[PDB]
Amino acid sequence: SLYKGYLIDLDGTIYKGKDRIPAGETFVHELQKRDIPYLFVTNNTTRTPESVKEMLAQNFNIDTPLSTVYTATLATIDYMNDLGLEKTVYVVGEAGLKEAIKAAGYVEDKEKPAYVVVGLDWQVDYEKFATATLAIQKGAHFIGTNPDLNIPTERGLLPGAGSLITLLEVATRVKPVYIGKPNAIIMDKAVEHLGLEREELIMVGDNYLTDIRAGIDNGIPTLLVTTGFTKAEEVAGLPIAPTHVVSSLAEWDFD
Ligand SMILES: [Mg+2]
Repeated sequence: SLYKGYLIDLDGTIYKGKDRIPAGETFVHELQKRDIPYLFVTNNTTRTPESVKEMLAQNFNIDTPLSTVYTATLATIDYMNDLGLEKTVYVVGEAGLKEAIKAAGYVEDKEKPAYVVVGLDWQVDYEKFATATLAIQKGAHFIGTNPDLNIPTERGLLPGAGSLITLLEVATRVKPVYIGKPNAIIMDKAVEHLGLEREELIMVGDNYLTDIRAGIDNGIPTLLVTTGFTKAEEVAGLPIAPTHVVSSLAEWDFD
């Protein structure tokens, strides 16, 4: 076990949509049995950290602490607090995202906010986009929670946060600061959470462009499970290959 810590993706890796992935569950159990420090890191902001925990326990037999569920939302609020601009903001996204933003020191300002935070909003519409545009044009710090252009639902690959964010980008001509995988911002705060050296850490995911590249671009060993986005047929043909590749997490052990 050259790896002391584990950064784990959720959708497509530990489970698939509303479906189970028994192996992924067993994998988490081993990590728990074996006393190994792990951290779940997801880009999805439409579900709060505590809501994840709930889902995991009631749907995928995983009983995990709250501190082990790192969402792109946490990394975004951390970032905002780090930058320290005045605490005014305009948000496009789901209630959870907004609830936390204001739960921190940020009050909503529709005209001249210091920050404009954009995440996936299942009910985004024109008015919200126009409000966001004007705010960003007037100089607000444009933040995109996660780059994902698509989000898999039990309905297909619908528009993800990235697409909504891109619309505001080409409408304000202002490039946003992406928080989620595979950006350094969330990964730094994640490596910091486990407080372990990237050398002895490994990121596990099903998506090359987000999970895998999250390690490559940030110097962190990677494990790719072709149970989700990146299909096995394409494992050979990727830019920088993943440290380890596997068709199922049941092919991983001690050393
Ligand atoms: Mg995924």
